[PDB]
Amino acid sequence: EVETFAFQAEIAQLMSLIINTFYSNKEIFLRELISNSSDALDKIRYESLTDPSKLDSGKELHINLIPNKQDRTLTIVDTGIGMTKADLINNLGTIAKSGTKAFMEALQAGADISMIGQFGVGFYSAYLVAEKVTVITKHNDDEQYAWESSAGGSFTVRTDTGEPMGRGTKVILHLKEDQTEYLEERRIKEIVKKHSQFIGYPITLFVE
Amino acid sequence: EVETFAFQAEIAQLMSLIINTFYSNKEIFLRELISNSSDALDKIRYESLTDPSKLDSGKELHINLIPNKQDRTLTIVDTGIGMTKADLINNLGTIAKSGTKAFMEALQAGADISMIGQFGVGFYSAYLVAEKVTVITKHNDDEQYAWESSAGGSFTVRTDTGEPMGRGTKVILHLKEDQTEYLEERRIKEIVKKHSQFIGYPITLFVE
Ligand SMILES: Cc1ccccc1-n1c(-c2cc(C(=O)N(C)Cc3cccs3)c(O)cc2O)n[nH]c1=O
Ligand SMILES: Cc1ccccc1-n1c(-c2cc(C(=O)N(C)Cc3cccs3)c(O)cc2O)n[nH]c1=O
Repeated sequence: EVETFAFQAEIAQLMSLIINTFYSNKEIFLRELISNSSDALDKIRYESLTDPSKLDSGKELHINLIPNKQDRTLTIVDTGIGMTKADLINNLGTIAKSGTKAFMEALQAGADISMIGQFGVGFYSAYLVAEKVTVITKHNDDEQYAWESSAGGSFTVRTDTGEPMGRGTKVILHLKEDQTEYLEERRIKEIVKKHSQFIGYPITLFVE
Repeated sequence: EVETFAFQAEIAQLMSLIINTFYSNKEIFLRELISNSSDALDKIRYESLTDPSKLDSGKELHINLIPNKQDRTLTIVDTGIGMTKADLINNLGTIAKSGTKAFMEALQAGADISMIGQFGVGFYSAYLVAEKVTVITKHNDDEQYAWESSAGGSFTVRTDTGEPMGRGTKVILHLKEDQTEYLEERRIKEIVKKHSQFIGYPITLFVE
């Protein structure tokens, strides 16, 4: 059923830093998620060159941004390579530890939170706007998994008995009460135009 | 022996654009090569988590910058994942085609050559400073290969009968006559400090 894991100490520390530090420029989270989606789309596109059977789970390579004012969620959907259970746990992860240490060191040296992506830990910027993050993922070599964290030093991983998604990753941002601007059409459009204008995949902003 | 290949039409076009366009800010090439080295180092570091036998070919994860005023070359050495023969040909490549089209489209829309890396074709910025590029590569699943191009619409690939390198990629920039500043200690140091200050691997600048 539901497995509960402790984040590595440095990741828990980074997450607390992101939740507690005063930082108004919260919009940067979106560029980080779109960039990770783009990297996962590049990964499946690269593997499909030698083995074309990897596109059987889905041909379309895109990113959908889905605001839901009722549920107070902003969903980032991609049809990238997706993640295995091993990737959900082992990845972010030991690889994150190095980047986390270097980013926190840089912050003491006068650096800004907007430079988080340069340390491979850009995803954690989601906690600038979200009280909880749910990640639904599907990789060709594994089943559909659900990862979840409200930070607090832990995360959960469970098999997803929900609706199948073929292949890719869905990031569901359960927004904080005072961060509902990231559900507005004009606001999302402005951020995408400013930070994600040169992404090599269609980005569709859904409307309600 | 030596196999000669034609670049895809769009890549040949991009390379001619890089060689012929007037653009003074040529130093950007170094950030692009260091960034690709860093990505290949991340790749071997990630694969070594599940399979630790991948580090048998080399434990140290670093980048060396080697200027040679006699040969008029600047060498960028990394101990990253390296490339197979298939990667040297098939990669840069079909994946490059999309990024090339998007980058040339962006340039017409008022964009700058410094944004090349955002389209996954950053390596081609080497031709801002180099008349010829030699690439020596070693991946765990293949033999040692040598890739070479003076642009002009073609490249060569041959098995490398030279000195083995264990694992990684070596980029040898045969600099243009008027681009010898990229061999100076103070100049390389300045560029590394300005553009590559937050790379998560040691960068060693060799001296002569
Ligand atoms: C692993 C990764 C790192 C860097 C770029 C891409 C990937 N990546 C992804 C992917 C990851 C993230 C991401 O960072 N999430 C969800 C945070 C996580 C929580 C728990 C585990 S990871 C994302 O926002 C969208 C994505 O498409 N799919 N496949 C793949 O390789
Ligand atoms: C393929 C790639 C793309 C993006 C980042 C890393 C890689 N990469 C590399 C690698 C590539 C380049 C590079 O771009 N070169 C040499 C141009 C080329 C000419 C002919 C073929 S590629 C480099 O400067 C250093 C590197 O360590 N090794 N392993 C791996 O995956």
